[PDB]
Amino acid sequence: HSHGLFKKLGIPGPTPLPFLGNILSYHKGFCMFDMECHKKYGKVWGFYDGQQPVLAITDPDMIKTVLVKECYSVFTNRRPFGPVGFMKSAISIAEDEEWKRLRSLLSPTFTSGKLKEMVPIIAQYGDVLVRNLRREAETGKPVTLKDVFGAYSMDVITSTSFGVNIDSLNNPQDPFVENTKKLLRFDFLDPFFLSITVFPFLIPILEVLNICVFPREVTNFLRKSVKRMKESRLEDTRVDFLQLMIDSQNSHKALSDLELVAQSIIFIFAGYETTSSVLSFIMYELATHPDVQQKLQEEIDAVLPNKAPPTYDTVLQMEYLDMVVNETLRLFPIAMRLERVCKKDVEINGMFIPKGVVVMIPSYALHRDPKYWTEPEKFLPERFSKKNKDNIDPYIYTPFGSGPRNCIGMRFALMNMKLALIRVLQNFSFKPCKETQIPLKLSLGGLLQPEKPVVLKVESR
Ligand code: HEM
Ligand SMILES: O=C(Cc1ccccc1Cl)Nc1cc(C(F)(F)F)ccc1-n1ccnc1
Repeated sequence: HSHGLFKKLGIPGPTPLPFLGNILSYHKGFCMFDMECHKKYGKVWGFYDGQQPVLAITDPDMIKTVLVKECYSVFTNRRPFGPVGFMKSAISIAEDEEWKRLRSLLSPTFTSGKLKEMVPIIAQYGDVLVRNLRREAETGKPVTLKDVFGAYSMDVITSTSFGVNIDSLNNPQDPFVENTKKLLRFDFLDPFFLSITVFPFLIPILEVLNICVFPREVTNFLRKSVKRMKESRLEDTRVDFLQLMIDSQNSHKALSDLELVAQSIIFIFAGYETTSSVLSFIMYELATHPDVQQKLQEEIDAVLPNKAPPTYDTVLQMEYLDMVVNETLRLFPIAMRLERVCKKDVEINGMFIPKGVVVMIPSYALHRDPKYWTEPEKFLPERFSKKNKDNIDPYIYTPFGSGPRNCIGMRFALMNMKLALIRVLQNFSFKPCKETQIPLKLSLGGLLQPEKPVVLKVESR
């Protein structure tokens, strides 16, 4: 019924099929589909996810208008993605006045001052990582980076969100470690999410059946655990994401007990695989380019002599490490996309955007577009050198998004990732094993993950 919207506005795009739109074009994934449409349609094109029209914009000025300028007025919320249950109070899922209240009451939790107080806690499990890394290195066999980084990210999440101190690699039995290990990213091209994308009318049916997109067993366990910790913390009468929220609940509007639980889980969901996935991507690019690995290891030793422990100020000093992280995020933006919902009829940069249309920014396509990048398929971390760090457009390179709805944990994630990278590199060096796919291929699903898990030879330095 709504498949003729983009034709009447003179907007190019793939011709849609009845009842499906262009979901069949997802056979290569969102990343490949967006890049092909960028080459075959220019700067602005459109497509349909079932009956939902999606407009893709690549003009940096338009991206600025959608994400920053007209964010509060028009482009405020993301598209609904399925039955959420009580998790509708999550900040990433909240909409309109609920989101603005929640972000205002949660912004101080991610301050630079509070982050400097969280560095020592994250540093403790960096030493835990190298201990398990040494045993894996002494074996003489290749090591999958997803598991060692997942154990590290899980350890950081448990100690930052709560007061739980666990070695996940050697103790995969605590209830925190078990349930949280199932908090993986959403494959939006799997049979379930594909079915709800074509059948959005089934989302309310799933909600009334108490069928939540998140595992119900994990959510109920975590909610009860917070209730146990909230009472136990009172009996003990701190640097915790929970404690910072508790210190805000007692002193816009207030924050509810169920809201605090919902935001606590979303932090785990936002950090478990995302941190580990980027860490695996970073180490793979260092192994195949040892010149970058050598210079980064030399820079780490210069700022931190004699294998010194990292500090908040020292992490921000290391420049080449920031270049490695940024360039890897350019090649692999694990979000792959940025989406906003147009809540009203509006014209942006001389273009009419009707209400209800989802506006999408192809982060992966822009990050590998030749117009803004030279040899985009190569791992050249020098693109972000201080002299060359200004030529890049901040709205073509959006790994953490932009505007008031960007990643609220960008500073925490960058510090957590960099703290791990300093410790592992100054003690270990990584070489490509035989099982490593030198031309590593990306998965064809809804996740920006490699086709095969990255395996790399590891040795003591
Ligand atoms: C490597 C790790 C991470 C990456 C690459 C990443 C990237 C992103 C991206 C691309 C967005 C979308 C922003 C946009 O729509 O404009 C986002 C949103 C968000 N992220 Fe992250 N993120 C990471 C980790 C985290 C962590 C660990 C937390 C929590 C402690 C977090 C909290 C959030 C929140 C709350 C939002 C939604 C903000 C809003 O709705 O106002 N992120 N992130
Ligand atoms: O916004 C993203 C985009 C993204 C970012 C990185 C990797 C993959 C992806 Cl797809 N994901 C996300 C979604 C939700 C929810 F509840 F709406 F489903 C909650 C939290 C996050 N999140 C992840 C990282 N930081 C925040």
